[PDB]
Amino acid sequence: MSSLLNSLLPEYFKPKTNLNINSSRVQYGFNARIDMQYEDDSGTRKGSRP
Amino acid sequence: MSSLLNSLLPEYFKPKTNLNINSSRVQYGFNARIDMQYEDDSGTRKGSRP
Amino acid sequence: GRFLYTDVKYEGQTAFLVDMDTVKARDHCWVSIVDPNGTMNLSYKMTNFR
Repeated sequence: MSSLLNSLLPEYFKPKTNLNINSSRVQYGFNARIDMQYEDDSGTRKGSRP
Repeated sequence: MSSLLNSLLPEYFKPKTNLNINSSRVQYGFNARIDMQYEDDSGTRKGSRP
Repeated sequence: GRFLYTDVKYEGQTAFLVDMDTVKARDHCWVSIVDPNGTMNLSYKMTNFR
């Protein structure tokens, strides 16, 4: 059931036709950007994981 | 006069009960973030001290 | 990290001869320029105290 399992993939990702698998192990993920903001009794601190 | 000298501390800083002093010298300060913006006759330049 | 006028170490009136050729680069952000031209404008903001 193609239309069922095709819906599970995320909206941003649309994969191409071919895939040359040449191993018994494949990592899959995404490269996201995190913008953290910290606050406590001592004070405030702002950072960013690129 | 606790209430008088307690008011002098900055609004962001609230210190904890104990402090194990183990020397005859203590530095105290804060870690701030500076967002500078420069403009002259040659042109404009924007930076940031993290 | 600031400059007070008392670092001159001379009460009274004087005129200063600034050496513009021997301007060393100790700490450089992207804002940092060596050759100023005309009317210099610097606008900074301090946030995230801890």
